[PDB]
Amino acid sequence: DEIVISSALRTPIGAFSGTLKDTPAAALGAHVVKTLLERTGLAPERVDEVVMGNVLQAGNGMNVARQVAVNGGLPVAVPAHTVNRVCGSGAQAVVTAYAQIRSGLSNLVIAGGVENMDQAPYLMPSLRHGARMGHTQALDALLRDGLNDAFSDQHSGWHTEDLVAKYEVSREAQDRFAATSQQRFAAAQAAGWFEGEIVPVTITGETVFAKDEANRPDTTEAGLAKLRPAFRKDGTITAGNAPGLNAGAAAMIVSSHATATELGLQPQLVIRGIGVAAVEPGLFGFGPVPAIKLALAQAQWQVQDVDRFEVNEAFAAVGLVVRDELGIAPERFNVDGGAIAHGHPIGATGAILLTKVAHALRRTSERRAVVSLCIGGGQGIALALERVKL
Amino acid sequence: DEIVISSALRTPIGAFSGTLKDTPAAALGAHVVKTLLERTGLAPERVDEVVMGNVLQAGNGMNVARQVAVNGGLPVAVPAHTVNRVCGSGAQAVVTAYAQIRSGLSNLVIAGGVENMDQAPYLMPSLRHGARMGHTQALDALLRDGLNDAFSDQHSGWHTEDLVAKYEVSREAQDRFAATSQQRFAAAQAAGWFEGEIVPVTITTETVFAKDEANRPDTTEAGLAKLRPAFRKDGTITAGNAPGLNAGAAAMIVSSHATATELGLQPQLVIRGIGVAAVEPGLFGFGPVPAIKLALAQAQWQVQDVDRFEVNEAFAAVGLVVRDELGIAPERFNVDGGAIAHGHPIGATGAILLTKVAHALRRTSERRAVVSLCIGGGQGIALALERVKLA
Amino acid sequence: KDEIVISSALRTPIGAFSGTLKDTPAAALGAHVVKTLLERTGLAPERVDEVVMGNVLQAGNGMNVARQVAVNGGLPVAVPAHTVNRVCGSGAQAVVTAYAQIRSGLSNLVIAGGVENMDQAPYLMPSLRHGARMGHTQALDALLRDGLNDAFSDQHSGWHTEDLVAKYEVSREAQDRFAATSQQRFAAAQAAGWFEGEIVPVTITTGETVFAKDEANRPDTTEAGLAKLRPAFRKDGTITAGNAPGLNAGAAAMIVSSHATATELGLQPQLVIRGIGVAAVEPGLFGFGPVPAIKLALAQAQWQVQDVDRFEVNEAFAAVGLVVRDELGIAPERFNVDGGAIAHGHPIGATGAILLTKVAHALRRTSERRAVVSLCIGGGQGIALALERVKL
Amino acid sequence: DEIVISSALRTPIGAFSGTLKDTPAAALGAHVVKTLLERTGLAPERVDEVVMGNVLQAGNGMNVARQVAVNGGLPVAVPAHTVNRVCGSGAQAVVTAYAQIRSGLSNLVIAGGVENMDQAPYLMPSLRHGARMGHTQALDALLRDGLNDAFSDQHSGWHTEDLVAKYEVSREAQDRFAATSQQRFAAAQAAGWFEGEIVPVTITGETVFAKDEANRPDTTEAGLAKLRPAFRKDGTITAGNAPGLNAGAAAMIVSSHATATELGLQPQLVIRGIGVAAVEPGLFGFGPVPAIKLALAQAQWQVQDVDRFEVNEAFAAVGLVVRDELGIAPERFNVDGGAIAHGHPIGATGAILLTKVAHALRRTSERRAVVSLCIGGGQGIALALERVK
Ligand SMILES: C=CC#CC#C/C=C/C[C@@H](O)[C@@H](O)CCCCC(=O)O
Ligand SMILES: C=CC#CC#C/C=C/C[C@@H](O)[C@@H](O)CCCCC(=O)O
Ligand SMILES: C=CC#CC#C/C=C/C[C@@H](O)[C@@H](O)CCCCC(=O)O
Ligand SMILES: C=CC#CC#C/C=C/C[C@@H](O)[C@@H](O)CCCCC(=O)O
Repeated sequence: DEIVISSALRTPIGAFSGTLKDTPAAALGAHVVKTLLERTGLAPERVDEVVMGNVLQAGNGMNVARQVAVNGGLPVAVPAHTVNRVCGSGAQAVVTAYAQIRSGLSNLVIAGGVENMDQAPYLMPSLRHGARMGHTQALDALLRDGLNDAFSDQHSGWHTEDLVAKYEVSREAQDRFAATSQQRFAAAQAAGWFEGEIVPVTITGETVFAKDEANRPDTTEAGLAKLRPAFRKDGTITAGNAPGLNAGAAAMIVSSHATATELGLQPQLVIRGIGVAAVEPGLFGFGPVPAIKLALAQAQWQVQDVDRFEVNEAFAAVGLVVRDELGIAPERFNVDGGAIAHGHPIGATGAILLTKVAHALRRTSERRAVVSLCIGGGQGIALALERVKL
Repeated sequence: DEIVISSALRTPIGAFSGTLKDTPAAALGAHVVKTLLERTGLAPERVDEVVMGNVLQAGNGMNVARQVAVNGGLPVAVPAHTVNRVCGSGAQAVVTAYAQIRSGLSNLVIAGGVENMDQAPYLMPSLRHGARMGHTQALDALLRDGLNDAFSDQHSGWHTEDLVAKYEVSREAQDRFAATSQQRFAAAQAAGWFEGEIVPVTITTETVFAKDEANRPDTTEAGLAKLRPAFRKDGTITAGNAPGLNAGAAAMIVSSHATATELGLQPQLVIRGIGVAAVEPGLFGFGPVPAIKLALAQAQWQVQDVDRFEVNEAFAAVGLVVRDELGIAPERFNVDGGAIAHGHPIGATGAILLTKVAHALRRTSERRAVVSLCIGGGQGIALALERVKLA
Repeated sequence: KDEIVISSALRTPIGAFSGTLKDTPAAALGAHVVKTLLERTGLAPERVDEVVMGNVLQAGNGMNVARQVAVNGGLPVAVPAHTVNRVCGSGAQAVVTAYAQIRSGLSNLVIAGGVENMDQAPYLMPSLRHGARMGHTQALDALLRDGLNDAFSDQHSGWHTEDLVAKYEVSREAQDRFAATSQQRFAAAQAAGWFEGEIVPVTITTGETVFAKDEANRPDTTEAGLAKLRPAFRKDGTITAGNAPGLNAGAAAMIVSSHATATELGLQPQLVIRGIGVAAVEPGLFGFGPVPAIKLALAQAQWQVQDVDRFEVNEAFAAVGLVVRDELGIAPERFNVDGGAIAHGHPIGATGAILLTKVAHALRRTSERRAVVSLCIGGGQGIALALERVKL
Repeated sequence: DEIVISSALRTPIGAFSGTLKDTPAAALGAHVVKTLLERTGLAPERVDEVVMGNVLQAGNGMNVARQVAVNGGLPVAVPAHTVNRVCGSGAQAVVTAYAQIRSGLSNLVIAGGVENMDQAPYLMPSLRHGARMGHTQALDALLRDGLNDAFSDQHSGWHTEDLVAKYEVSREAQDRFAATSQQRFAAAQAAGWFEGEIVPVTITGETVFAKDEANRPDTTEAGLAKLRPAFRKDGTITAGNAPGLNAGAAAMIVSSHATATELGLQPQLVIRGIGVAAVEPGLFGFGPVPAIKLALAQAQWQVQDVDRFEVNEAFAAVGLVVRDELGIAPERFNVDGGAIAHGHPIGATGAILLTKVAHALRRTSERRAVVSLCIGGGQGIALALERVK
């Protein structure tokens, strides 16, 4: 009755206005699901549900998860639903799957997340019943539904300056963390460490998109020191110590260990612990701390027991606060780099981080990992994960 | 370890361009949650999660469920997430809660759904990177993300004409079903049968909105026969045998029976069975049939054992196909009327139907009910529900 | 006999903002006036050399509003047409344009007027062609961007008029008195039937409604009620929704020709154009524009202010009426005698043609001999015509 | 009492999404007016009026002509108004000036036209009072207010296929006319023949925009034969035998000959005749024919007396129909190329064609020219023009 992750796969991550700008989030997910089914040879009839994270659902059409399922080639008999816990959404899909299997509602779920920030439409709140007289606003949905706090209407980056102030996170420390994320990601990418987990996407000439494109390998802390604050005049957060506005998808099979063995799957990770926590919306970057403590308590693990922490780099400041609050060794925190380098396709990111850890533990023979994401609105999600031997 | 529903409550349902047109879906949910907490006296710290259904999330701001939780007065320590299984979303929130409790992730969840179709914005897909030259479309989000099939871009009502054709559902039968829904709802409303489940909403313009406003009590099958088809030239589906574009919210506590007793709650329903099924998108109206069979199989019930079926009236045609395919007695199908009368606020409707059944079984002493909804894209959700006696 | 005359001046009633004409394009209002003008005059359509129409909010009205007015008005496709824009002066400019075409030998007979429908002005999306890229973007109300906001400052005409108020020491109390008097004079004139002769009713299909009476006026207006209103354009201002006109819709048109041409074709001339003035001033003091324009028109006519029976000066704001009246020393009883735009409305591009129409009919009724029509113009201009009644 | 054109000047013409895409039409006009005043040394107080053509007025702000005048450095005492006779607008501004001078309203007018088709906004007709339910359209103003017929809502190019059908204008003839326009324009441009009339524009790095950019010198009849019809499935009109969606401005001084001499101006052209005509909207391409006949009748000229015709290339098909109906020698029709090559910035084009002819007659010592434009909605405008020594 161990719940395991099998066949975790992801697209490469697109840059803002980059290679995936014309490819809907649901099409990215459908491509990963189609590929997962063809590579595993899993009988499509054994899929009980598709669960997908997606934050910017505006204009994506009815129920993104059902589009991912049907356009991914699954039989129309497979149900599907879409979950939204903001940046946690792609990890939430896997927690949702775990709950459905443990509760007896499902035996096997395809879970993941999708996002395409270019494909987020503009919103016209006054178009239905009229603006009447005077200028009116068209809202960028990626700000209104994705990155701005629902209570303040301030950017997540504006709020994170209060986390920076509270934990005395220097500009210099943020830029060092960001430069290190770029350097670690570039070295891992050059070593071929992401080839196994990436499903190339054909863009119609045809272009094969096979490599993460959002990263800047030549980044130095000295170069980052030159950038202007992006969110407050006297701020520390810049375009260089924050991730971009990215596109991508990831998906994986969630089942009991027995079900995976029965159907000839090769489990990658066992879910040993799950944590979901919430904090003040204004201090959302702290969310992973209580979430990780809950996941570690379920797994009966100490911080010192964990080979690697994979914590989303929503901002360098959030990575530093979570790492230092929990006393995690810098060499065991975002070992192969994070979202500052590869990008943060909101609803997909949690599924991407699970995918990275599945493949990294197999490569390194590391035994124990934690995946965690901070969540706009003041939440955190964490999974404690153990490598399954072949 | 029985999973029970306590303190199910709902707003009245707003008409399109009606009383709730300026009240965001998240504010409707927050109002229900705030009221549920004050009436139950439930310690807010005992709420482990808020799960809310919402289909038209466009322009509602970051994570509707978290807005419902925080604006409902729950501590910032209570996590929240939003689910979307289209018309099933408000029932899905309760299934999600059940799964979290049975799997040990949660002990007590506030679950429900919210929708406001007036508040759905228009979408401009070409505004980010430009239309360049030539006219461009601004899409109505309630069609693009709610009512149009994602595969065909045809209205759910257009697709339902193929269900009508396949099951030979006459225009006359659809209009009789619709007139009966209006008549049953009007009589139940006049008897005061919805007063207990409704939390009035104060609209500052202040006026108190306390009564469902979308229904048409004077409806007759003869009157409905005069209406033009809404979705196809040779169609049977009209504005009169389909629900409106409505607004509302509903929420309830989901917990083990033991947890409910421990915290001084009065359980209304025990969840005896859950069914989630999927079919051809083009025949989505059939979805409740396999879903109901799954829920009844988990409950070890036969159709004839059930006191009332509460099946969403997405169209009169869908109600008739589901009722007649399962051989349900017409007097036990949507007993107090359905969405044709009271409205279909998409993401809230499943939570509203659970709320109606919770209060109807208490009033009637009926023991066994099924709530089911068809789902755009070809799905169905069903819960088999048993009345819990007063302690 | 080579004197230039106005014949058969006619107008629609003026619609309120979000009122009876909200679904009727400006070009359709003009077409309706032209159709009626042709049937009442019996003018052979082939004798029309050109149609000139004022229109300020051209956005979304389709190619060349004047040509739509002409063709939809039932004129042969052989009749040329063009649209002029001198903002609030546009409807009077069309008549000056006609005068210049006739005096220069380009035309013998012109149908001139103006059209506007402020409800029908669309919103503009400047960022939709090439994209907003990231972050919120503005949809502009065209009636502000192209009609009422100054092109240099982007401030409302009403914001700028507060500087005219300061310079000419125009009290809030004086503005509210002027506004109350405009409402009272217009309501009395309307009730007496004094606008029935000049108005062409419009049938609106909804059932059908016959729109036959100006609807934008507020006869119950009091100085006490006006004193309670908040300043509309500056927090410590004097200009309010009550001492300014609305956002209105309407059309007017008339025949311009030599007196000899009018007689030849069996038309009944109403007015002789005795003088024309077009002037410009500081954009921020545009309300003063009529003063130099009126002086130019009076100089051409060889008239003194005291020779003029009535001044018809557009009430863009009560403040503008007061400045023009008091600067020229005009008797209050001879200034906007039958009320003005504060009461009946200001359908921008039509207003100048409406004021010429009002004066044509008022001089006939009263046997007054001499009038001046003048309008202030956003961007700092003024237009004026000195007009003499033609005897029958 | 001869009415003359002096100091005709223009910007280079921008391509669609090209160098002028961020520069408002009124700013292009202001730049030409500022340069005209510096070069002539004309006392700004001697300008009685500014008249500007502009067709896509949507979003340009209150009264484009007044913005051109004030931003061009004219005193606030100079009145200004904007005219719209669609593609004829830039020539109409000069006719308007002529009428104001002959009627005694004005002694000296700055007249011209401005257009920037990139800068034309999208329109939302349903945003004021609401779309209520169901998808709604955002209209491209350049189609709604500029290029689509107001009666049919069909593109001018769609209507011109009926002119093509009526006059049996072959695809091959249209592509030959278009290739010849490109070849003639490229050769004239390379010879420096447009340098005198062009006022360069600096766009902020900086771009110094000094040369027309919309033309395609490598155009061949063989290449044009490969293009798909743009307006009808079995049509003849393509992106290659029609002009683009362009930006530019032109302006000139209009006055009596005596006034020009008095103020030390150098007259370029005398207006000898003016024609304004109208036809069935769908066959608007024919409009120049009756308009040219009116202008020639006022000038007491025959077609054979005219050294060059400058007729707007709204479509190759329109140029061919006008040329062949009037029996004009192909070597005397759009001699230095036309809008297919250099572009058609709607409201400016008529003023641009007057500017081209002013400078071409000075260079060639040709005596007599006609400028004419077809006009959407079924109109035509023509001026008969004589070189001043
Ligand atoms: C749900 C928790 C969260 C979050 C987040 C985040 C951070 C996004 C970074 C962005 O705001 C900007 O830095 C992107 C700058 C865009 C630069 C560009 O134009 O591509
Ligand atoms: C997710 C499954 C589903 C569904 C559904 C549905 C039915 C919606 C009915 C409405 O589309 C129609 O009644 C149109 C409403 C007309 C009201 C109006 O025009 O104001
Ligand atoms: C060309 C020169 C000029 C001018 C002018 C003007 C009009 C000012 C009044 C308007 O701006 C506003 O008061 C209209 C108020 C609208 C309120 C409403 O109808 O809801
Ligand atoms: C007022 C009379 C007229 C006219 C006209 C015209 C012709 C317009 C040509 C354009 O429609 C064509 O260039 C098609 C536009 C191609 C757009 C592009 O460059 O992508």
